[PDB]
Amino acid sequence: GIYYTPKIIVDYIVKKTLKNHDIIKNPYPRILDISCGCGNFLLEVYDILYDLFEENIYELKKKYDENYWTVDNIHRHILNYCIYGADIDEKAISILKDSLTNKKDESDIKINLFCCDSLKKKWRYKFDYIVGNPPYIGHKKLEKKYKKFLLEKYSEVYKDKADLYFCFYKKIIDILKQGGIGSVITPRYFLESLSGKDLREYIKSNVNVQEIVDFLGANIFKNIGVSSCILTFDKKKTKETYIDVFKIKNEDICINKFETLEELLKSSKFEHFNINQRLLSDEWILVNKDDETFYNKIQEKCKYSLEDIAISFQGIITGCDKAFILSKDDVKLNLVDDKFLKCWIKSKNINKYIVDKSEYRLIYSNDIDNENTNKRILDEIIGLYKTKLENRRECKSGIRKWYELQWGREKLFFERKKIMYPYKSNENRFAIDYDNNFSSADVYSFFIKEEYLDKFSYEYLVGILNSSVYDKYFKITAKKMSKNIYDYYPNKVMKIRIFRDNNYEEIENLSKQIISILLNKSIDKGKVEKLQIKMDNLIMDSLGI
DNA sequence: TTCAAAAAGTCCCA
DNA sequence: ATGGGACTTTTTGA
Ligand SMILES: OC[C@H]1O[C@@H](n2cnc3c(NCCc4ccccc4)ncnc32)[C@H](O)[C@@H]1O
Ligand SMILES: [K+]
Ligand SMILES: [K+]
Repeated sequence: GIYYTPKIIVDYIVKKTLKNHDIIKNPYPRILDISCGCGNFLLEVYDILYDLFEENIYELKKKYDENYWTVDNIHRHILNYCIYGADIDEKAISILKDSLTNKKDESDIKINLFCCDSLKKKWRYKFDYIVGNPPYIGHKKLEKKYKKFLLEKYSEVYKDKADLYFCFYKKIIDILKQGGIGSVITPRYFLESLSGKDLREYIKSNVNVQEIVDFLGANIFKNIGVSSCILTFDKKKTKETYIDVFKIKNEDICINKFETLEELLKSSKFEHFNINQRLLSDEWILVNKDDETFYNKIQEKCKYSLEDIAISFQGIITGCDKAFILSKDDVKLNLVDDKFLKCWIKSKNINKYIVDKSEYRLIYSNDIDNENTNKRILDEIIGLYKTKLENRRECKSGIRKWYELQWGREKLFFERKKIMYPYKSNENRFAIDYDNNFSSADVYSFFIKEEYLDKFSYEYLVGILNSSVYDKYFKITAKKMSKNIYDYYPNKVMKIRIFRDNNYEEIENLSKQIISILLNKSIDKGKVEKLQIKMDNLIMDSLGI
């Protein structure tokens, strides 16, 4: 329940907020961490503040009460007026209280530490500086009773499949003083995700974003499966609204290459570019000028989107795959009439242009009429998981029978020629499915609308969609999930724009040559690459890049 | 009635 | 033991 931020990142975040504080003008800054834990950030804040006061102690002594401003009084002053923390964990607060006390009895020094829920606490005043690492909890792992509170009181940033850390962004922004500075490390996903749309709008319209450090898929928290970014923002009145963006170039680097994070940011391991906050739409397209030019050329030249021409759908969700998915060689399939059996593939079965042969079968149990006619299937296959099946939401409410698929969709959508792609991948992998393949939600499908069949063929679409141009084009705005993994979900895949011009026939012909080679017995994988290079050239010519 | 989003992923191995 | 690679379920709000 407690996560330790790497020291190099803590120091960078504390420096980002305090390095230019004018302690002579304001010797009473309020610095807050609302998920302080054991004080990873606040103990560093103490050290930075102590040097700031000690370095200017005689100037403060002359300007203000000369009896109050002594070196011996710095410790008490910092704890009384400067450092604030909050955390839900009582033990963590107790440890941090001891650590702050031991930085140096008399009249006991009051320490501004609150054991509370920071999202419910009535905050009695605003703060100059806010730093830290909020909790990340998604829609599956968040308690449903608590979600009702968030859906009611944090509706500006929290809806649907949003995350708990969205609300910490809102709370931090709301209690930041005018002219104050906030700097936090959170997951990166809100920068592109559909769930983060309202959160992005709230940030854009209430603070100036000074800086975004985007580590992409790099592993910042050891043994933790999350991807991180650092956001620095302020509430200063300024006419300029440009964001510094530092995007890592190599996801494999060790974060401790130099003594400081800023050395790494200035190095060749990162790229830097600027983004005008006023030009942010509901989506934040954070790319350099070359990629922006590349992206805008494709957007302006393409007159159609996939959503215009195609029908998208998520795959089957059985609710318990072990109950319904069997190996095609499993002897228990002899109990199942073939009318109930469907071919079943996983995301790893999707290559560019074609799907591997299926190794698994789905029992489409929705077509089982009653429990008496097919008792052996129920007793010997599906019923082996009956307890877990009955715990599915729609079974408890009586919507589904215990042996039915939870979301069986429409068979007719799958039993047709269609394009399939994995939901998470390192590259564009769009394949024509010829074999009426079914799949779980790790594979998405679409088919072309009837009225667009004379303009776009399946063979033409997989040709451009698998090209190097469209791989780079999709990843410009794609949701980066982990190292070498992007989400390929319809909320972004169906926004891909496509074109139709004089190169259509040759692109389509090259695609059919590739498909014909890939479907042979002795695949000339080499020839396919050459044909792909030729198609990439045609596509680059068509789009004027 | 029934869609589609969601990595403090999950699991294994050298 | 850890860090890195292959691979991806079903719960959930709307
Ligand atoms: O690294 C994460 C750190 O953040 C702390 N923390 C977690 N949730 C907190 C919170 N409100 C949400 C309560 C909450 C959380 C989950 C479910 C229901 C309610 N208010 C303050 N601090 C919090 C953890 O102690 C840890 O030290
Ligand atoms: K004085
Ligand atoms: K990561």
